[PDB]
Amino acid sequence: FRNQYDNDVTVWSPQGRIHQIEYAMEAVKQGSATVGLKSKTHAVLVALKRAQSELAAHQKKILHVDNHIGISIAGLTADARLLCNFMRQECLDSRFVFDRPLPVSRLVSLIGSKTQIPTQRYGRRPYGVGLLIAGYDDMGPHIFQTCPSANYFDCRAMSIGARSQSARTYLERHMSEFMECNLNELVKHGLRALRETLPAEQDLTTKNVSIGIVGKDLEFTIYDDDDVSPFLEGLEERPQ
Amino acid sequence: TTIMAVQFDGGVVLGADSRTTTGSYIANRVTDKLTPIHDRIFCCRSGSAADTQAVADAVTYQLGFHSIELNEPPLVHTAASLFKEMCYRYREDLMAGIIIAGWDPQEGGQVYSVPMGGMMVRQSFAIGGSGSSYIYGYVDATYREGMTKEECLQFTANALALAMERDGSSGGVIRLAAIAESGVERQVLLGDQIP
Amino acid sequence: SIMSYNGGAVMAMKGKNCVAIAADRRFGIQAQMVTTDFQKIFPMGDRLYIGLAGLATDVQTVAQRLKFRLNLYELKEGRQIKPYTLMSMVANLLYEKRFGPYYTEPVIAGLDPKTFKPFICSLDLIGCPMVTDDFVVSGTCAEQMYGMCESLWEPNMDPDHLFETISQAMLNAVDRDAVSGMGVIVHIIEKDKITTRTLKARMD
Amino acid sequence: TRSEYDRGVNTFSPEGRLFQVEYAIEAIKLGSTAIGIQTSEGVCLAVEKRITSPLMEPSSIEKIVEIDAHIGCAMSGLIKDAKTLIDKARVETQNHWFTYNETMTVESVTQAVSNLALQFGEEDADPGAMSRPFGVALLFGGVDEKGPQLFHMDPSGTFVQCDARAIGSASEGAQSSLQEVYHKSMTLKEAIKSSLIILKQVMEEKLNATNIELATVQPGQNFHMFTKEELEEVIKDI
Amino acid sequence: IGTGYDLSASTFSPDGRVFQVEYAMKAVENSSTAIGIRCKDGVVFGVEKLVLSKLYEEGSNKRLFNVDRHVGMAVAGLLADARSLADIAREEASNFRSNFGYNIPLKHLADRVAMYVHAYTLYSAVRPFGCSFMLGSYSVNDGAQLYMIDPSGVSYGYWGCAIGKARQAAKTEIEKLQMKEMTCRDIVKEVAKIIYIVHDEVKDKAFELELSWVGELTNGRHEIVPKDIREEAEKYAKESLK
Amino acid sequence: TTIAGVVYKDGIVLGADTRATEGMVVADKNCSKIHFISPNIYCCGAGTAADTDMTTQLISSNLELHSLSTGRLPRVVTANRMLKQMLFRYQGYIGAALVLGGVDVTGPHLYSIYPHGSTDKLPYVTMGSGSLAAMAVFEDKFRPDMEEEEAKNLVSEAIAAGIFNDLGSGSNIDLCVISKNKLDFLRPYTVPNKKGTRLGRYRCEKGTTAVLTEKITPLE
Amino acid sequence: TQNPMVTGTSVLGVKFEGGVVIAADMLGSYGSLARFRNISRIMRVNNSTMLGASGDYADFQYLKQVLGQMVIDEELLGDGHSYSPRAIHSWLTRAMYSRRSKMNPLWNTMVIGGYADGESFLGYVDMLGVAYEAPSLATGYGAYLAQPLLREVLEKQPVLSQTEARDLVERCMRVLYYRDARSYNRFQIATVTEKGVEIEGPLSTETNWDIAHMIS
Amino acid sequence: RFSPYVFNGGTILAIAGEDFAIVASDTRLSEGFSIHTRDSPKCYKLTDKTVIGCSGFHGDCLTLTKIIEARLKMYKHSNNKAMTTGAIAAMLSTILYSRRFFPYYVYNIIGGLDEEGKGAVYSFDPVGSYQRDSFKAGGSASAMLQPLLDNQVGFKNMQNVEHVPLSLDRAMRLVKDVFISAAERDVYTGDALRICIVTKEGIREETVSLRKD
Amino acid sequence: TTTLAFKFRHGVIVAADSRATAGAYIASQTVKKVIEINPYLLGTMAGGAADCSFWERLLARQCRIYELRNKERISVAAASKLLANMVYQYKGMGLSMGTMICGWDKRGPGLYYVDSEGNRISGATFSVGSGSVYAYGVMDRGYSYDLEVEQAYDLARRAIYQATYRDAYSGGAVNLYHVREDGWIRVSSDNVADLHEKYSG
Repeated sequence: FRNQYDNDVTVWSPQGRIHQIEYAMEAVKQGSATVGLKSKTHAVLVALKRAQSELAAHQKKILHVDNHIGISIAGLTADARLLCNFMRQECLDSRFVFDRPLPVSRLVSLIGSKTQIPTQRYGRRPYGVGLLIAGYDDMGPHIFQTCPSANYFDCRAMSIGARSQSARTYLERHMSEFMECNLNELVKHGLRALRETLPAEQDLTTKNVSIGIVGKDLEFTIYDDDDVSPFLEGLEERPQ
Repeated sequence: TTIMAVQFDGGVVLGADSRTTTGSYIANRVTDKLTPIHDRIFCCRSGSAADTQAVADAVTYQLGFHSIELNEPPLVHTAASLFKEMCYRYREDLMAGIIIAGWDPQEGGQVYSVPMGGMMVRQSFAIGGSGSSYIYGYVDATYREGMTKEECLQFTANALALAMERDGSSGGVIRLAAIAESGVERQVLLGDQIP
Repeated sequence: SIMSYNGGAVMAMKGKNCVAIAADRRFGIQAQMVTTDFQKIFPMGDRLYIGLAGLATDVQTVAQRLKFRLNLYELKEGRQIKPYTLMSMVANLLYEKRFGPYYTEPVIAGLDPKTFKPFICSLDLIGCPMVTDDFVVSGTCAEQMYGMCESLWEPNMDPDHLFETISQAMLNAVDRDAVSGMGVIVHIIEKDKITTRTLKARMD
Repeated sequence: TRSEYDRGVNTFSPEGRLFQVEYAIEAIKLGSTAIGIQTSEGVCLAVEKRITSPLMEPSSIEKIVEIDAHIGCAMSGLIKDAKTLIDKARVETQNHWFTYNETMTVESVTQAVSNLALQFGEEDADPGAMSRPFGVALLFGGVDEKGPQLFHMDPSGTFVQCDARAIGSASEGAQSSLQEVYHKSMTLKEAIKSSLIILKQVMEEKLNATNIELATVQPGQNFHMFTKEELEEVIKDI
Repeated sequence: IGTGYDLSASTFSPDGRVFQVEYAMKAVENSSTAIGIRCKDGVVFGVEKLVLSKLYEEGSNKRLFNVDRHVGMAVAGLLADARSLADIAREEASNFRSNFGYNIPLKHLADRVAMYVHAYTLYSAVRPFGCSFMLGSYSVNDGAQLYMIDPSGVSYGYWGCAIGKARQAAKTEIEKLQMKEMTCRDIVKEVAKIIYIVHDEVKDKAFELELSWVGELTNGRHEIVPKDIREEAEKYAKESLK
Repeated sequence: TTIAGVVYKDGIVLGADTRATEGMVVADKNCSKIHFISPNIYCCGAGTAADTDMTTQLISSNLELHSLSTGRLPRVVTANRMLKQMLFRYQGYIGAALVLGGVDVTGPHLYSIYPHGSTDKLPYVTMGSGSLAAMAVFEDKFRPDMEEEEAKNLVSEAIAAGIFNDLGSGSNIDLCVISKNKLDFLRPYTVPNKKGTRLGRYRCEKGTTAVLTEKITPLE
Repeated sequence: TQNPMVTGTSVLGVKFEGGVVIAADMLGSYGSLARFRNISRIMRVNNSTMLGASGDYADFQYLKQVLGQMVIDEELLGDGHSYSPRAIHSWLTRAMYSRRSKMNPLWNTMVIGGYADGESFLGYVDMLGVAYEAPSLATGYGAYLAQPLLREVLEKQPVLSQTEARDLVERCMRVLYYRDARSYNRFQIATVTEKGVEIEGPLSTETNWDIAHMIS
Repeated sequence: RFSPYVFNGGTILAIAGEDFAIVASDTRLSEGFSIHTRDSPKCYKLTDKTVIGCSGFHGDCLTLTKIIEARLKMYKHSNNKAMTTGAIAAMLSTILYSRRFFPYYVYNIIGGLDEEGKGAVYSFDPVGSYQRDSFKAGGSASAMLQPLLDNQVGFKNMQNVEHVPLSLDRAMRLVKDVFISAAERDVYTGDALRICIVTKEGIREETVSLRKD
Repeated sequence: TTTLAFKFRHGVIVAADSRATAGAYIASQTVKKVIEINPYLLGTMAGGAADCSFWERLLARQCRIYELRNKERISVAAASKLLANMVYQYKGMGLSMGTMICGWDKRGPGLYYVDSEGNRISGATFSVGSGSVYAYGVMDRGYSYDLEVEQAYDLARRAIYQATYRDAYSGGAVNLYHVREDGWIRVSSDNVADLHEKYSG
């Protein structure tokens, strides 16, 4: 087997790749799609909730870590949850020692440092969770996407997960309004993005969508079926 | 003791007495408080002798490490920093006052003092020890700026002579060192040479 | 005053081709009297005996760890322990706890296994080794036995004379102190016989 | 060639799957069928005994246990694995009743248990812990400030609020039946009747008193495991 | 091909070579291209950053870091590797300042970071840092130095070097430039045109140029090129690239 | 306790007492204070006797290992460096006053470590409780660059003044002489005071002591 | 630090309309003895915040080294954010409280001030963690002497002019020298404003010996 | 050789009304005979129906408040629910006993709303003991506020009086008069007062000055 | 404090005042001394109030764990020994404890006294606190093993009031509990003044 080079993260391919890292990268492609948008003063995280069966609740994909910073997970439940407790502990430690919120860029930098150790050292499996980070700090809203290759990017938007290329090309079609949009406009743009991800037979129902919005004065608040109801009342109809 | 070191244009002159006692009994009257830490950086030691020698060997090792890694002699600032951190990290257990005198090509002759408790500071004259509470007025009255090597020598001779004749914790001989670009000159004053 | 907390009295003697070791039998707390069967003299061999002075329980502990380590050495080597090795061994056993010192001042005596030359040694609380060609005492009666063994001992002393000298010395020395007394055990060991006795002194 | 990735939990498939975790998941189907249903009046837990011998003491085989008087449990998988899980859950509930002196919610119960779970690939196992994924699927039900609540726990550490979930050997079929037999307004008595109906349709043998363990948790009373007479009463109707 | 020898970094080859560091070489040569040039009174850095998606914000994955106030950080390879190496280098510089009380020389920092990256090269439970990074500084009493340190662990002194898919290409067109005399003002132009000519437009398009420098022009302080000088460099590039 | 040390024209001479006291009562009159470390270096201890003994054997073993690994004769600076490092390790908790003197390829050397752990190189130095009398002689009669036999009687009268001016020293004198081709371990060098003759026999003959019981155990 | 060897003079802090003013002497005093007379007890940490100190200069240099490392890291990540004066106040409080709680206290009465986003901050953490934000602060014997004076000058007018604040701190240092023996005739003024932090000094003292002529 | 605990005084009064809790403090921050600053409130809001108030070693006060906010943060993150007043009380007891042999030198008083919209005041001994009360004063003037509140609010040692309940304005005038008395009586307190009321709608605050002397 | 708990043929009672003082000033008069740790097992109060509350809440956690693990109710003897050991490792660095472990289990109604010093002693009559001797006198004058439920209640109230009356560090309210095979019960809580009126004549 020529793929004896993908059994641990500590071996390189003959062509200079770490195939285990690439498999971890592709792992988050399995999870459900999730797209985020940010305005002049407001950043939104909208995700597509999934359920094991219709007789049970949908899997939460938007996680609250601190009043100003919020995360969205796509990938392994275990790794994402561990990253979430790590995020909460670090945000609290920052609030305790500096009395200031953890910067989005600094938080994502420590996330990268934490998740690089499994990539570099034998032992812990690489953190195979795609994280969408949306928060607020001195220069306004930020959207940070932390790829499971222990890499992160400052993005205007990103959709990570299953069939996320459709949302990616939707946002590629629709940059020109993201910067100047208000809450409702950006929310409807994100909903159209997920609807692009979602196939024809399915639609963004109340139980299907999860919306998280942060801003300058508005904390990272996550909406649910009853809470997403006013935001989806302004939503248009699917252009089918 | 009385370790007074004063810098001049071109380097620094450092002097000390030669008295070490365990109680009222003079244990050793040939004590040298000037321990060469490197080729062109020296030190002046006050307080408990064992601590001063131990930290002297430790910093000798550390700046030897640094000088051999950079292939360049250390700056006085780095050395003084090593003494500062060493003193602070043991300040609850360290009873030792160190004067870091020396010359380096980067700036020239520098006097750095780390007294009891570990102030990393620099100044013109660095007088230390139990005998440094007597000549302070004497140096302040005899302080002038820019003593040549001869004038620095006389400043040292007279100042440590007043410390010698006035204080009972300073005795024996007077040891001097002159550090410059030419190198280091070490001289000793005894007999009729001390005023 | 730690020595006075239990007390004791031991003495070691040698003669011509024989050894005599004597020890007190009293056991009692710093003020009150309890028993008279305390063992201060211990057999480290067929001709090796060690006398201990210090806290009673400290004495027993050091004796037991000594016996353990000595049987270990004897099993490792298969040979009888030559008494200078014993003195260095006991010095190490005391010293290895310098910061936690056992307030115990022991003593040893014996003979060389090959040439049958008697040897005695003295040890300090923190474990200062010391050897004498004449005599050694430890316990609470150090001054009196020291002085009267200085005034009584003679070199090259015959075995029967050795027993008589040790008996008289130990009895007339223990007549001068109270915390150690009320029965003394005397062990004379020669290369041919081991006569274990207990001289009749005062029971007071 | 999957074989290079099943060996060990810290391996990633070319499809990014955790094959060790998937094997642990499938190992749940080795356990007996457990069915829990959530109703406004409470939650009831029904399980299969799978008694190996009539000489067995039925009290020993435990498919439903009590973590606290207000909460209930159901098991499917390894007996010892679930034993450690349940002991940790009880220790955690007493930890909460110590720290906050309150009754701790079932979602937080499954949170803490899942915290003990999903820790197999964690460096904190140096003192000693799971080097392998926990091999039992957990069914948590009870009443808290949000009324009656039932949560299903996945050996991977995932949890979901489920109105009616079935775990064990017949999880697929029992879930399919519960899909159409469940209504939101179902009463406790009719819910338990439906649950025993599903067990009868699912279980490999006939339903007798020694084939089913039954549990109920309601806001009124505490955790009650159906006794022999209560089991007979609830089974004579069906 | 060495099969049976390159599964670990502690195993030599029959020819006597560790294939893990050679594979790290291969990975670096399969990475982006970064050039640096040391001027008369400072050093400058240049990064060719590919915008993989316009969705990415500008300044994302910033690659010209600064380990210390007077020390920059250019690097090519894995961004996670780059950040981890930058973090350990920053901790090393902070420890040097805490213990020795003055700025860290570039050569000494390079030696320490090379020793640390070697410590990850020769173990079996870890992997060599498959990223090549640049060290640049300007000290008024020491001078200007530049260093390239690859995952092989060798920290050699280069006047101005490049790393990436156009290593030899950038060598060919940086050799023709005369270097030792002009300062940053007359070196930023050359860096800009060099970076804009090494990049391939038919394949691996969509790149932007970011620049940084250290020297007395900012008082021995590393910082990104000012926006005015940045657009001036871009204008000289578009004029010179014709 | 008295320890003294001088450097003469060619080597080192060491003088040590033999009286060991615990409390206010002497323990032994002929203790050995000149301690064997190397066939070319020697030390004298003072203070806590057990501490001096154990530190001397420890440094001698470590220095023997050092010399055997090197194959060269050990140097005084090496021995004193390890000695002072280990003395300062305990920070005065050991009451061990030691003086170290020997000969190396660089010449004779003589160092003195106080119990707290400080040292200094001296052509002539003494320590102990009787250090006052010895150092007074050291300033009174000592001469540098001074021959071997005159070194011997110099040290002998210095230690004699120590014993006759202090209670804690005497009853023997032992000297150690270090040279590039000579090691003279004089022990005892000269007894200064022999115990007086006993005038009266206390008549310890047979039958003077009664016994309780008899028990006979043959061996060999 | 269980035995203080080197102490600090009074550190005066007043927030005026336009920034913050700190003054302290160069008296690095070994007990009562004026061991040093040219040590700058005031030194800035960043462009928008600064700090002066009293107590042992050793832990003060420990702190300026640590905080300088933190702020160089802050400007090293290049994140735009800087430690707001609230942030330095919080770090000092938690760090020195924890340092004390392990019975190794930082014997330093600490003054922290700053001018950010148009708002003036003036915090003071003591030897033991008692910290607050107030318009006027003083340390050492300053809390006894000038703090009542600053309170009097602020009770009727809490806002003070830049020249008014400068003359106020000069007069407070004057009365400090008049009534305290742990002061030197030289003080550093630190004025942190919108345009930044600036450190100046020193100035002398003049005693009206009319006390001497009518005491005779 | 060192004192880790310096006295700082303070007075924390918490009267829990019928459908509200009224929690009060004085913003005087002074040590021994020196005064640090007259503006330093001793009231700390935790959540919309729970507000902590603590007095004693001021560094211990601020560290305690930060710790309780941190524990609140984990409780909200994990249990997804804001905890009750009794939960915060047990939290305080646990955290205070966690440093039992190095005691947190602080008098803690917590006031908030119970789950039925009922007043909740928990008196906290610095050792860790806690009780449920409708009223409690602590710090430096607890001994003098206790009996007046007993006779007027607790209806103690008074007869021929209808056991009337507490009101909003009635308890408001109550607490105002009791702080006027407390400031005019004790020299260790003064320079300000802070009064906080928490009821069904939320929390309210008001500041009244007092004698400067 | 003052706690009395004596065993008889019908069961065991417990006594408790409610006065909490810090030196001279009474910290509180509404202190619940005896702790309702477990519905069938009762814990008392003495020494450090928070020490007692913490240790009894630890013991409550431990017995809940035991009854949930072994699926059987913990013995009173087991609980008393558990308290003794769990506080013993804390002996010597500042613990202040005195406590009675009272409850009825399969071996009859049990009562053991645990303390910071180290005694875990059983026995019929247990009195600890400031007014321990005052309660002991009246109880031993009135102790008979045959106290019937109503007369046991009457003599219980008599002795407990005598204890809370004769002491100077005691006062406030009174806590009284009785243990039976179905668990413990809160019998009554009579104040010092009302019970003063009742027992004056």
